[PDB]
Amino acid sequence: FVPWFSKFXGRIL
Repeated sequence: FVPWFSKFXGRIL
């Protein structure tokens, strides 16, 4: 869900 989720939850793991 969401493009900014690749920075907010997809950028860590």
